[PDB]
Amino acid sequence: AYKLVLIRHGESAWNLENRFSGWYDADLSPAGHEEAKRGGQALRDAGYEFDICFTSVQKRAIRTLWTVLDAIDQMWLPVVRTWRLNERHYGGLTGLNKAETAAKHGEAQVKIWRRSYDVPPPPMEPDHPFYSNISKDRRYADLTEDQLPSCESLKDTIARALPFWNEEIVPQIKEGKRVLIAAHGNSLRGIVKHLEGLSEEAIMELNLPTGIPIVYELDKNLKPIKPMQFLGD
Amino acid sequence: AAYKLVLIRHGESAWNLENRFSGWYDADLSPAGHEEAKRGGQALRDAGYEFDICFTSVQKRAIRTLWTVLDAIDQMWLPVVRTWRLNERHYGGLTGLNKAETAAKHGEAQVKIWRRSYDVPPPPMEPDHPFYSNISKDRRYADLTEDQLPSCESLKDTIARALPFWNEEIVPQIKEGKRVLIAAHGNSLRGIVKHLEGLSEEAIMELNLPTGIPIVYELDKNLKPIKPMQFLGDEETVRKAM
Ligand SMILES: O=C(O)c1ccc(-c2ccc(Cl)cc2O)cc1NS(=O)(=O)c1ccc(-c2ccccc2)cc1
Ligand SMILES: [Cl-]
Repeated sequence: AYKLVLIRHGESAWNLENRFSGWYDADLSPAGHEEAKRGGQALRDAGYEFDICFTSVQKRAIRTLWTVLDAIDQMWLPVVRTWRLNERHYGGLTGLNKAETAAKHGEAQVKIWRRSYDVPPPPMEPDHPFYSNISKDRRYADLTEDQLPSCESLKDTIARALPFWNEEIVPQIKEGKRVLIAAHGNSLRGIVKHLEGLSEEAIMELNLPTGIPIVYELDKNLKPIKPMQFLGD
Repeated sequence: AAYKLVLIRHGESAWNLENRFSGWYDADLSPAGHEEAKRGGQALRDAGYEFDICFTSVQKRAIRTLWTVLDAIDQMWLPVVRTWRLNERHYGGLTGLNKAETAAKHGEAQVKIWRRSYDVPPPPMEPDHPFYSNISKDRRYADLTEDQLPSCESLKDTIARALPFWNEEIVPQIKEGKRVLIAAHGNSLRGIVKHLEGLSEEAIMELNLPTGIPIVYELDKNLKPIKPMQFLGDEETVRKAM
């Protein structure tokens, strides 16, 4: 009866979670920090122990993990970071609020992007103010040309998260290590879709809560034995 | 030089405020020790330092110092490796005692022996010690062999178990070109410095690394220092550390 815990980070600075924060390395707001604090509170109240932690290379998820480890007195745990758990790359939309997105591209196209599993936003181009900030960031210097996205469909995001799940996380779960994953809405979507065998439409309707420990109980073949559970009140 | 290595010793802990022996007890930083780490991280940020991998102990006063530095230099994304081999010296039965309790129980002559000696350990931490289960039964040491888990350590013991991690895990990374940052403790960092500089027992026992201060080594391809250690900081802070 393996136990797996996911946590999605909370609010980022400057309202960037409502501005397609994407691969821009926005920090948590103080409220998002408090969210992570309460999630860690909940994990420690329930007496949870972990053996290894996985997170992205984005500081809002890393800081969520740090806050949780602090609260549960497990800062000594091994931590593994990977770009494959990063948030979806929103291309040229990154940093724009909803009104600006609709102004620039029109409501028809925005609705198409919102409802599509496999259509990416426009690429982030050199005139985008985040272009060099993300694409030339040292943390991605080992990625090959086709690994570093200029934009991602949801299909793309899940396609680059799942090799990490299969290759690095699954072997740990199968050895009995109690895994904690602190990551982002869409990378965690990829994991949940793989675990529950959800359809494209279903995963696109799934909106995981933030700051809340999400608990899975898996059988020998890593199939959930019951619906995902939340920790708290 | 071919390579650059940076060390940082954590600052004041909650038990330092109580003048208690921590050793392997997992005391957190005091607010002032946290502020020390922030200033060291700021010094690394001002100097434009970049790292590729970080090593630390399994003790939160060192881990939190690393976290604080990584935050300051905006390199929170770096790989981090934790190891018990970088832990503070294990003070055995003295763990949890303060200065007065130690002097009262053991006397001046014995305490001077322990202070001055390279290879005489303090008394062992026995099963009835108040922190025995808290430390020796902590699941973070579950994979240590029976001989690896200390009941007490002389400085020679501490250095003897830190240096295998240096040789087997850190040296290969440096020679692979990785820019290493080590955030650890006075006595485990003493082990590294003694090896790097070929210092005597006498010399390493007289070395007190400053806390919260980035310590910079410029190393040739054989990991031999090309010059004495450098301290990073403003004129004032670097002068206090001489
Ligand atoms: O100064 C400290 O309190 C001290 C505290 C801890 C240690 C110490 C202990 C164990 C280890 Cl493994 C490492 C250490 O560094 C050394 C100290 N300094 S001392 O020069 O040796 C000294 C120790 C006792 C006394 C004394 C005793 C009884 C009645 C009156 C006076 C006077 C001087
Ligand atoms: Cl970490």
